[PDB]
Amino acid sequence: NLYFQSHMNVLVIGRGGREHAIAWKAAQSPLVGKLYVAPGNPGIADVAELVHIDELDIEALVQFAKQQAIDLTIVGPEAPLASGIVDRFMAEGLRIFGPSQRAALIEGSKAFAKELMKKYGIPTADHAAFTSYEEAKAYIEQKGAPIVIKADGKGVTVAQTVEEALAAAKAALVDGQFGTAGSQVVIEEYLEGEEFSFMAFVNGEKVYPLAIAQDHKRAYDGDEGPNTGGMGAYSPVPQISDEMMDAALEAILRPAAKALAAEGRPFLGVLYAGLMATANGPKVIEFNARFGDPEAQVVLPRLKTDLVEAVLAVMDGKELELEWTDEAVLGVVLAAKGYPGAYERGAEIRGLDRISPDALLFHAGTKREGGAWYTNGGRVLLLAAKGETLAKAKEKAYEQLAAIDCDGLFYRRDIGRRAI
Ligand SMILES: Nc1ncnc2c1ncn2[C@@H]1O[C@H](COP(=O)(O)O)[C@@H](O)[C@H]1O
Repeated sequence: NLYFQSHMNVLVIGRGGREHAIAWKAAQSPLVGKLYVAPGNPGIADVAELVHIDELDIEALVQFAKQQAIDLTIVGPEAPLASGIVDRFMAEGLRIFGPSQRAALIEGSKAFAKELMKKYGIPTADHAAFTSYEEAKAYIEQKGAPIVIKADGKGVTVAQTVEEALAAAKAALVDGQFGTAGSQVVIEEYLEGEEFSFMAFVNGEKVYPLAIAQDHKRAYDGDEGPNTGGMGAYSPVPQISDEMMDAALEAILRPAAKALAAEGRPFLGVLYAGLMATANGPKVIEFNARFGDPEAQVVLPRLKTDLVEAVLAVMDGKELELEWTDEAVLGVVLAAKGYPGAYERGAEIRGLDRISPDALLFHAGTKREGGAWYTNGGRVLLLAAKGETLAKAKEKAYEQLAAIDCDGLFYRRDIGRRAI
């Protein structure tokens, strides 16, 4: 219904699966003439031209963007946002979809986020930091247990009793790292319920919600092992009621966007809320200032609305209702053995040519050499599949995953298990 100039030159900043998903979606826009990804990866080269410039080499990206007359730049990773890529681009008159350094702090500093949510009455887990044991003790005795104790320098304890919490807190301050302000201990309210990711396009106070998704951050099946950037995800999320979703939109997302704007930090881009559906309603775990990975890989394929058109509409503050397919999407991450810890690179990946054309294969950390594929990163690939139902999406995804053979990769087999 909306009109925007065609034959656009578009630049996507990043190198992972999230960027491959963004590029893939952008390439299908009738408004795009030329698509570039910096620095991208071998898999992304199949849908866009790679630009050999680091995401943090801001001065070069600015020059490149002006040189190639880029009409729109989309930032994937948070690093360049935290570095002020948006600020520099805007000063050069370059259109870019992403938050300013000041607004991106919502993700950069968990303390800032907690500070903001407390001031504006946004539901979230209680949070407090201490350098004094006596002060930590008094606080712990007020909140009770179970409670979370976090030491700096492994260091996270979910204390089941107040006594254990005190022992852990004392240990954190005694054995924790000695910073320039001494040792410190972080205490947080332990929340229970179903976790879900709620992303939305934002521009000032205007919020445009995206479909919600559920990511499994634990490294191993049965949600065991250390936390990761995400080992799998799916959308929609049946177990999250529409009421929980709406409460999240009206009591969390809209208020956060208004809070940032009220604080002189208007946000533009994708505001990603990591939430917990508790019995008392939705509560924020953390905020991210851009597309989540692997959330983007399973949510963007469900978006029927043209992505580029949507982004431009948001940037112009125009009205827009996003449309989504009824079909579900589930994705599974293939990671290098050892990840999220130390992992090896260089294992050959066979079978990428055996996967169905309907399967969505997003490259993270792959490398092409001598006509073959090799692992080259923590998270290497993500394979997603569409399905009439979540169960169908899950079956198709895992069915296709078996076609891949690599002794240097592993992947959870329980993605979507509980949901179904
Ligand atoms: N206050 C909390 N209550 C329950 N779980 C939490 C809390 N904070 C963090 N987590 C878990 O830790 C994971 C990663 O958050 P983080 O360790 O801060 O990077 C989340 O996906 C949650 O499952």
